[PDB]
Amino acid sequence: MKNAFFVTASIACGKSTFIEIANSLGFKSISADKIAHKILDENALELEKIFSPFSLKNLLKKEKKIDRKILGEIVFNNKEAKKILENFTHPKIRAKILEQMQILDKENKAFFVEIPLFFESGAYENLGKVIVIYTPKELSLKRIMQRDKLSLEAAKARLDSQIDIEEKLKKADFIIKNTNSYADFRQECVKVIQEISKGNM
Amino acid sequence: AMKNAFFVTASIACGKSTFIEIANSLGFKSISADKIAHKILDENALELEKIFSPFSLKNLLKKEKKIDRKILGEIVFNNKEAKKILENFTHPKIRAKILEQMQILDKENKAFFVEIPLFENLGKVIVIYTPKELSLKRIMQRDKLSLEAAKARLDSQIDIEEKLKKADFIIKNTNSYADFRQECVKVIQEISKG
Amino acid sequence: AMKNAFFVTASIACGKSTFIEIANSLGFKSISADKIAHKILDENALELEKIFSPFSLKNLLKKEKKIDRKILGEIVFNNKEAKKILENFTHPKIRAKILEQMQILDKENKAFFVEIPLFFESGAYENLGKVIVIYTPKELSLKRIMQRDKLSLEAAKARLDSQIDIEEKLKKADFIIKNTNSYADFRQECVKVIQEISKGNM
Amino acid sequence: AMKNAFFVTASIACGKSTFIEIANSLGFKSISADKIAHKILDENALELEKIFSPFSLKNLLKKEKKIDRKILGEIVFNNKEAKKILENFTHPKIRAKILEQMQILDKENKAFFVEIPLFENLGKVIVIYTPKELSLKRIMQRDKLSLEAAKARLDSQIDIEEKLKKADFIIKNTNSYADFRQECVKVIQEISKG
Repeated sequence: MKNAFFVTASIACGKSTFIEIANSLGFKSISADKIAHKILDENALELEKIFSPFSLKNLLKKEKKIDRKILGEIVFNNKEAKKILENFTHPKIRAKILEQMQILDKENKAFFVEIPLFFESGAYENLGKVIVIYTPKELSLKRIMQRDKLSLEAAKARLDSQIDIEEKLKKADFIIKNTNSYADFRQECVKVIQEISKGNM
Repeated sequence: AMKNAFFVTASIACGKSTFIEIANSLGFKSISADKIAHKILDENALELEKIFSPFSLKNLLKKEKKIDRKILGEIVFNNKEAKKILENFTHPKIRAKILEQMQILDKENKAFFVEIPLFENLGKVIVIYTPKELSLKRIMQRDKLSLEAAKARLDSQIDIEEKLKKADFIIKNTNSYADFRQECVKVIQEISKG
Repeated sequence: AMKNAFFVTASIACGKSTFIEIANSLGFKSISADKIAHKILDENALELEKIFSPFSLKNLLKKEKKIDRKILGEIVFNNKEAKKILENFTHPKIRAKILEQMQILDKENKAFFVEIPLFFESGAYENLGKVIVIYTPKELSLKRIMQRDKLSLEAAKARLDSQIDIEEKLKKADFIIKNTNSYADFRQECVKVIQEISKGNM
Repeated sequence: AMKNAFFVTASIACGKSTFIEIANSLGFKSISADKIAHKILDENALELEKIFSPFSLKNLLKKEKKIDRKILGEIVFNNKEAKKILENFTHPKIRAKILEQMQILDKENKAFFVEIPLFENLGKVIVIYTPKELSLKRIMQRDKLSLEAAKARLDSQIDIEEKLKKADFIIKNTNSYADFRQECVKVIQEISKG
């Protein structure tokens, strides 16, 4: 598809701000996150059957709404549980996303799919062009311990993620740098959408 | 080995917990991997807020610096990197905590029971056993599951069968609950004389 | 992207090599993924010695800028860090050399076959061309594997898991050649498909 | 739990082997993860050929029904599935033998050294330390590695650094070999009485 523009981001707030802006300028946005969530609610009753032997704490919260707090404990506690939920959810997530992305490509106006950087349900780099809002960060262990004031284990944790973020840029189509002030980052999203808006991208 | 340590594994969840509750009610101490993990997350709540606050636009602390396990589960759900980053931070701490806790209890010269993490030469083994045709087809059609989901479940079933081999005690989690309950006490009684 | 490219992969090794023996005889070009892979280790023999020598007291280099593949495999089997480095070292080199030799034969405008191990690593090759899986169905029953194949629980588990994974991989094949019956019958089928391809009919 | 168990881990491989050699010459036994694994492979050669014969046209067994470890690396190299199957089958048996062995030597009431597997609240920790500017940038240029490769290396470096915190013996891997050796012997004498 041709009007498909994923928007993902090294920091979660970049993701959303660009989405706030594209919206006002008369463009439409799908939220991969809202979709995934929607999935868990529509299959409540099968989810309870599948996951209930894993706990005594009931999975259904009310009238066919799934207890997410409980489900996330179950998968965190239980590697079998974790693989079953993954495989149960991937096809459904993939399928819904891909459904709505054909609803709008045909509508022939550029559209944006807002999606977390390491979202699992497929390899979406095929479907459209990817926009990654990247904030480059220090990859030095010591400087993060001193900066954000952390133990080694927590700095390890933070550093491994920033290193894994930078790798993902090899998969991007458009990178918007986000190293300067809020209002300044803002205009750059504005500029980009415009270029998309006249077939320049 | 480690003298008084007993690991409990069950085919179904509610077997385990029935055993461990009964053992508790008869004065025996137990360690819960799930509960260890839970305290680890609160014990590290602030660290986690900084590691994981760029992933979401929601506050990861709920009130009085405790961690929101709803939100952490959301940030983690369907995210390869957040799963990995959390696992790698927490799993080490969980392992150590367990081992630390095993050693203490062992020094009290009374049998105690460790619920094996679902994230052993070290002690003796009790498996709470519920027979099952170890069959991918049965699992798929009974439980209504895909191919790879069923294999996850099947591999857990095979893991228990493996343990049946050198189990020091096997407790059949039969169709009669009340029976199975008294199958537990007799084991615990036999454990207590040694 | 390439029209003349066919991946040949198999649920068991002889399935793949027979379809290739027959494809060659019928005059079509094949490249081997594992051969290309093996040659990457030798072309980068000096750099690998530097990177991996700190994991062993032994020598990686066997003779004249050649890699002792026995030792290197012991290193990566014994060391998680070595394994990841090797994977990241080789993957892009394998990927560009495979994609080097497939753009040669695609413009050469005759059908060709990339022999490849079913779970090969160095990229997602499904998007480059068409995938031919030679499949031999199996009973996904633990107990029937211990009997027939005379194995312990543990080894049966391994065998069963791999079979399950194999079936998973078909969800991404374009063309599945069954392989349940005799040798002879399997060979005929290869020829029927290679022909159907030969006409550009497939 | 095991009073006599000492775990050795080093920043570079040769620090670890020097120290173990010196400890072996002074009469202290040692457990090699790498050797245990080696023995598991030969122990299970028959089953391994049956698991792995569908991956390769080659013979996986040598004369004297020994495993062919060249051929098994060829089948596993760049094959995600063969790796997983091999790791899943062997790793448990390796871990069990490590502990089975640890427990036997600890009954001899003599200090012994466990070479930590590179594929620890059960004993004491000896870290054989070679300081390093724990920087990804330095690792990529000093070692000629890409982003993810240097990451794997860096991560290993941080794991050594995590164990500096509570280690019982830290031995600097100086720039003199000779003295580093002397650093080893004092430690081992230190350990020999207490």
